[PDB]
Amino acid sequence: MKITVVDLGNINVKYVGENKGRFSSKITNDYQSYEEGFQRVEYNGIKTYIGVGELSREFNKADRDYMAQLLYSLAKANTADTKEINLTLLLPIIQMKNKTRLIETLKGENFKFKFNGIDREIKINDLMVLPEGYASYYSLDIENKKGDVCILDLGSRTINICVLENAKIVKTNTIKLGSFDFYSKIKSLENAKGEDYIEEDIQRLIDNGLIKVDSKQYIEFLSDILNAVKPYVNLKTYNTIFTGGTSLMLKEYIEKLPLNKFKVHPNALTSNVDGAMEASKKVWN
Amino acid sequence: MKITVVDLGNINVKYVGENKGRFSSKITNDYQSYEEGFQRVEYNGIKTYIGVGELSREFNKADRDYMAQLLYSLAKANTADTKEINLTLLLPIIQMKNKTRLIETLKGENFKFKFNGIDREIKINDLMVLPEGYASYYSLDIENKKGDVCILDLGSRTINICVLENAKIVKTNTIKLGSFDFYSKIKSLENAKGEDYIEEDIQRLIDNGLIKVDSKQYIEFLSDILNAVKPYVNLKTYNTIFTGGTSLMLKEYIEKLPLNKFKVHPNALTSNVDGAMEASKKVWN
Amino acid sequence: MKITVVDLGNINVKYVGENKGRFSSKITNDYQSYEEGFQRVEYNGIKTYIGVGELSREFNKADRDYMAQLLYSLAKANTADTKEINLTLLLPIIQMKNKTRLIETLKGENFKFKFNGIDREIKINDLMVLPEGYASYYSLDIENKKGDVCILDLGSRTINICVLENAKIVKTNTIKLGSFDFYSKIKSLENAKGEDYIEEDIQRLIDNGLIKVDSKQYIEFLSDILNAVKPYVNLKTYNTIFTGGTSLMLKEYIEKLPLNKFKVHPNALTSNVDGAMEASKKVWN
Amino acid sequence: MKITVVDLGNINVKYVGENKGRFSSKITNDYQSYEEGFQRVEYNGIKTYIGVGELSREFNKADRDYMAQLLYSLAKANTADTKEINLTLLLPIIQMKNKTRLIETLKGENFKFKFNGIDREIKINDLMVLPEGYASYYSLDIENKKGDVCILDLGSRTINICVLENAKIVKTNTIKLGSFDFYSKIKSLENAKGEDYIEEDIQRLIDNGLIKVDSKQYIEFLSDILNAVKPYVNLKTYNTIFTGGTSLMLKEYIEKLPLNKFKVHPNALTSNVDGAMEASKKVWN
Amino acid sequence: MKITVVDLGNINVKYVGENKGRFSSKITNDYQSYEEGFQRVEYNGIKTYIGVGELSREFNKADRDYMAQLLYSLAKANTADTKEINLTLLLPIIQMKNKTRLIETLKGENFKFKFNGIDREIKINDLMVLPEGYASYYSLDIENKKGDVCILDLGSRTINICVLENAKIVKTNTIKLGSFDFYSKIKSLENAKGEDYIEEDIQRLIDNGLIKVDSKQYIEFLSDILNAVKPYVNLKTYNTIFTGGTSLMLKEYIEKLPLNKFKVHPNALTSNVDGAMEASKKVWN
Ligand SMILES: Nc1nc2c(ncn2[C@@H]2O[C@H](COP(=O)(O)OP(=O)(O)OP(=O)(O)O)[C@@H](O)[C@H]2O)c(=O)[nH]1
Ligand SMILES: Nc1nc2c(ncn2[C@@H]2O[C@H](COP(=O)(O)OP(=O)(O)OP(=O)(O)O)[C@@H](O)[C@H]2O)c(=O)[nH]1
Ligand SMILES: Nc1nc2c(ncn2[C@@H]2O[C@H](COP(=O)(O)OP(=O)(O)OP(=O)(O)O)[C@@H](O)[C@H]2O)c(=O)[nH]1
Ligand SMILES: Nc1nc2c(ncn2[C@@H]2O[C@H](COP(=O)(O)OP(=O)(O)OP(=O)(O)O)[C@@H](O)[C@H]2O)c(=O)[nH]1
Ligand SMILES: Nc1nc2c(ncn2[C@@H]2O[C@H](COP(=O)(O)OP(=O)(O)OP(=O)(O)O)[C@@H](O)[C@H]2O)c(=O)[nH]1
Repeated sequence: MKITVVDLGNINVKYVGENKGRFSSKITNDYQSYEEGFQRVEYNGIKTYIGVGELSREFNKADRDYMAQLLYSLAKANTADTKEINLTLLLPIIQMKNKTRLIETLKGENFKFKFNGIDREIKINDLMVLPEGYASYYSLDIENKKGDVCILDLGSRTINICVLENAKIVKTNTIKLGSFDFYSKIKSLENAKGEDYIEEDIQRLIDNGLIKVDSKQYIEFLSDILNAVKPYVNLKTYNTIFTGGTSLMLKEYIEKLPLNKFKVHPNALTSNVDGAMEASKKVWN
Repeated sequence: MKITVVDLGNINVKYVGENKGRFSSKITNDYQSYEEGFQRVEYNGIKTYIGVGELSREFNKADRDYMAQLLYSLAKANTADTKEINLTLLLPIIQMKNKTRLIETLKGENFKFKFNGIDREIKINDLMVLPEGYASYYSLDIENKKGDVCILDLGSRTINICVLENAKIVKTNTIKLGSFDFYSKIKSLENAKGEDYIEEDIQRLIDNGLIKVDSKQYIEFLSDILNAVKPYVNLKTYNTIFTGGTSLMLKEYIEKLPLNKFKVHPNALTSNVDGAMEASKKVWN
Repeated sequence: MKITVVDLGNINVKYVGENKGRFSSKITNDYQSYEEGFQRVEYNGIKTYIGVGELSREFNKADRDYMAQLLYSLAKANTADTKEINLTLLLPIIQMKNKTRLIETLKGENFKFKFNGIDREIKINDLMVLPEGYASYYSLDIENKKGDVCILDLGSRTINICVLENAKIVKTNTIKLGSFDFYSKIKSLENAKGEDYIEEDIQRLIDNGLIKVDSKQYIEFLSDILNAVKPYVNLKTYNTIFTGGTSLMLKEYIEKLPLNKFKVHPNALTSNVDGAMEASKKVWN
Repeated sequence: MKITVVDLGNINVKYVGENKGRFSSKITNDYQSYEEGFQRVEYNGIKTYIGVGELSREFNKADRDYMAQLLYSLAKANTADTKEINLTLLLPIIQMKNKTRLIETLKGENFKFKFNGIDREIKINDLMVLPEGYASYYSLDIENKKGDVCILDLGSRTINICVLENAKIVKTNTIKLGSFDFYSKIKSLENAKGEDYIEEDIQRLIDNGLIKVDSKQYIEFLSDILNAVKPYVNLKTYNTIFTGGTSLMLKEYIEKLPLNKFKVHPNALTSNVDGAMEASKKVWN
Repeated sequence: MKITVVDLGNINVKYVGENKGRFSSKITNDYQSYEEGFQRVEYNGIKTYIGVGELSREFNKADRDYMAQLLYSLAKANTADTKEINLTLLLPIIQMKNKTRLIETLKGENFKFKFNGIDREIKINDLMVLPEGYASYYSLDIENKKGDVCILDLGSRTINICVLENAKIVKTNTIKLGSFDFYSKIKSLENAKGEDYIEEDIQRLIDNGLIKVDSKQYIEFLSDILNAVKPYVNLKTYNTIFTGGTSLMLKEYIEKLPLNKFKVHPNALTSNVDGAMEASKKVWN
């Protein structure tokens, strides 16, 4: 019956199933006093509280206590009393160097937890994993897949690039770059003011406008990434579909690019799962 | 029907219900001669007289004979012949490590007393507890909750800090510091004069002016607390709402701070209960 | 209509009503020959003669045949043909451990007597009792009650201490010490001369100067009492109002004290009743 | 040469030196007629008679005319013609807030008296003070000090608690509770019979059996104290050595407790001084 | 002249200088009555008592009142009248994110204190800081540094890992894991018995044997940590030198491991400072 996609993302984690949505990738298993005021889950001796704590730009998100979080995300797309579901997962392209163990450490198994006191264990019917960013391919319609295209997922730490022909990949790339390197470059001198701010809290302070950043620096980042991608791809060729949340940093300037064929996908951040679902049906149905 | 908040505070206890107000947290069950000249209550073998005696900076205010006092406070916000009320209580953030027992030692139970000869037992409809200092959150209007803020309760022994985003907490802290450590630092040398005075009676002697204290020492305390809070919070960020009575020590200098967005809440001392009441309705109504 | 205060004092008893004054607390129901030359009253089989006899420093002045005396005192403040009056009484702080019975043994009752042949019984409208020494509080004006003060009744056997804030008590104490312990300490060696004199007749012999006492011994007593009171009160704080007759032993040296704010109340001996009357009106009016 | 411990206790005072023993803590300097029939001592204008009078549950036993008594106790452990001895004293844990003055008001000084006409002044070689209740520690043998223990002095007004590891303290506590609060709770209704009896004379009437008390009320007191001590100590841990005279109220039920390791020390009342003596040697020898 | 290493450790703090040793990291500036019975120091308004109180697993040990403690530790390795010494300090690897301020808040400065009344201020000649755990490197002899090795400091909250080639680091890691997570996992169900015990007091109760723990659970913890470390290091490679006190939890099973080359360093707990001293000489000499 039931199908689910959980995408682990860069800044957020992502659930779609009986319910849809996402939430922050931040994790705390560090100090904890007010159990009742925070989302919480305990499993196999790991007690974690969801959407707050430490994130520290680390690799191995698929091994460092994300389990709880992942389970939580599945509970988000699922009901509070679920026991069996079929699983589509995703990981960024490069990180797939860790697929195997994960799969057999999860495949068709049941896992416990305490979350918020609901405290139930859930079995999974089957796991099938896709490259994060790539799955947007299937969300594409033949309106552009009939021609060569470029799935271009601007994630906050990353840019994942899938250069595709009609009904097939042509090339792939991924460079750990994105809005964080911009935040850090901006902080290299804005924090040198004598101010205590970081790339982690920066986006909030621009959201409220307590501090602001020049647009031409956004343009500098755009130019840098364009220069980086030139050797592999001719962006004018391979009509480019921008996905991920970092595309929403810059849609305003991306639309201003001199390129011939491109577009920031509506709900660009969530498009990849939208295609991962075409794939999900193609397996289960 | 009826709702009540009793906040146990640092120096005072706090009642709001059929009646509103507060009174000193001082307790005597030590010598007692003139029963008629003091507020008095006896319950379960504990005879206590209200607003005078020993306070001694002790933890466990929620276990050391405060019962009588607490009951008294409820009688203050209530009529003299009450028998059933619904209870919202509060405790400082850290002290919640003692919630559980208290709740089930009180939940939906009836308790006796002798107070001043009125000598009635009263049932409670339900208890629901909030972190003291945090509840000011709800007293906030969207005029500032729409932006990230910092509930900053300067209590006499404590500073409780709740760093909040729009409609949610971001971080929390609490350091047992306040006007008492200032009194003690001042007494470390002013009492070294060869004078018999203490942090307990000091505030009275400055109220009458029998002895006075330099303002720059208030500024030293302000600088010390600001240095203490720096690692967690950027005070310029998270527009700071000062609450509690110790904020009334220093409003005159707090307004002089170089911060961008801040304010000493009107009735800052009582704001936390004012929000605890938004919460009270959100449960009962 | 009518109000009366009878204060039982240490050495004297005290009447104010239709008439004002006081007289010695000495009692004789021991030998009696010349009925006509002494004040006399018989009631309920107790025949007593007023202002002479035995006093012997005994407690329970409110149970040992003072009745006659008390009645006499009421007759002093009253007319010789009185039948109904409203009663304010007073007892020293500690002695209130005996209030209850007295009250209901007197409340709203009529009592007979023979005094000097006038031999009438009188009803009392109501009794209301105050701590002797404390009532001086009400005789105070806002000129000093606006600040923290100390009602300090030096009675001959006692020092009663009421430490007050604005419009309320802060602490209380009472130590059975006074000019008698000075007389006894002086007699411990002056009577050791081989001389037949006692603390009872001593004050007369210094009044006529037949024997005299060094002032520095008065100062020794002052220093001793000051050392005794130190743990409870900072005399420089709580502006001290001296009351009672033993304050008139030492006014000359009390004015010489190094204290910041103090005063021997004019008519210090009678001030306590002067305030007991503010209280009397506050009940009856 | 000579060593002495005088322990001031709750109900009794305690002397060990050239002689050993104890006697009641009751004091009278109030009326006195038959000098010859009572133990008596006069010093510095204070005339007192030993083991009878007023006790009134008051703090400051180390300032309120105990001097005479204390001297008497030293005379008890000493000969009738002593002039120089070395002093170990003790006070309850909390009361040590008064150490300093006492020490320098006594240290290496000579003090007079009249006692019973022996009327000699005695010098003291040195004072060294220990927490009453704690000194039982040293009376312990390595048979249990090798393991963590709990010196548990049940004094009549108090329970003093010293939680110790091997050769060191771990925690301490003291709550003014004991057999008096039981007497008062029992009197709250047994005296409400319409009977004239008090906690002061109660123990005698149960000693002669003129009135008796249910054992289950002893058990109620035991349960109350056990509930009180739970937050600090796990009684099963820290093998508990009961000391003081109130432990002799209940040894019969203490032995019935479900605890794993505990014992009422033989001569439990006097054990603390027995250890204070190990300490005494460790100073003098 | 003089050199000192103070290592702040996980459970203890560590001093070597004119004197050597360590003591508990526990801190109390909370209630304090018996000043004389506890180690004590006051500096800049902070009064602290050493080796007892609150520890609460908190970060920022290098900012939360450890100053006093740190000073105390220096006094431990130093004489009681020291005024100038050269400083080598250490902090855990991760915590170095706080180096800078500490250094310049201490570098070449003089600091006061009251400790136990010795109450002297001491200057420091220079500070130089090393990663705790890493310094064991220098304590190594060429007998194993000639080959690739792994400094493996099992601290109670932590495992610090320094993977080294000949005369140089190859990689580093640190995971906040250790005997505490074992205590907490054991308490998750052993305290669920209905028993009042915690990870803080657990080790004592196993030291005295009042409660005991299965060895296979130690083996479970060992297996968990080994699984955790696999991605970074091949333990068979990089001959592993176990250091810290948590290595002394398990030496008995560590020796049983199937590894080819490893050893629990003699005085494993103190080895890191032993190498920090090779470094100390390499600076000063
Ligand atoms: N301006 C704007 N930025 C957004 C929005 N949603 C997400 N983002 C940005 O997305 C960035 C986070 O990384 P992403 O670009 O989303 O990369 P990702 O792999 O999709 O990571 P996930 O968000 O977890 O799916 C942050 O810089 C966000 O500010 C949005 O609605 N508006
Ligand atoms: N100057 C001034 N200080 C006040 C006033 N009201 C309360 N305070 C101060 O408040 C301090 C007591 O602790 P609080 O700051 O009130 O902390 P709290 O947790 O709110 O404790 P509670 O007063 O019981 O609610 C004392 O130092 C008081 O002087 C006021 O109206 N004026
Ligand atoms: N020198 C002097 N002493 C007075 C005078 N009036 C009363 N006394 C003293 O008062 C002492 C008696 O005890 P009080 O001090 O009056 O104590 P009290 O509780 O007020 O007792 P009462 O006199 O009955 O009201 C005696 O030592 C008197 O000498 C006075 O006018 N001059
Ligand atoms: N049943 C019984 N009770 C005793 C005995 N000796 C002392 N007590 C009790 O001890 C209580 C008095 O207080 P304690 O428990 O002795 O406390 P303390 O601090 O040791 O006071 P001291 O007796 O002066 O040393 C009273 O309730 C006595 O009844 C005894 O031999 N038998
Ligand atoms: N069994 C045993 N354990 C020890 C010994 N010494 C220290 N420990 C353990 O060490 C642990 C505390 O943390 P450590 O492993 O020492 O970590 P650390 O960073 O070295 O902290 P410090 O002890 O302060 O140096 C506790 O679990 C102790 O039981 C010992 O001699 N025997």
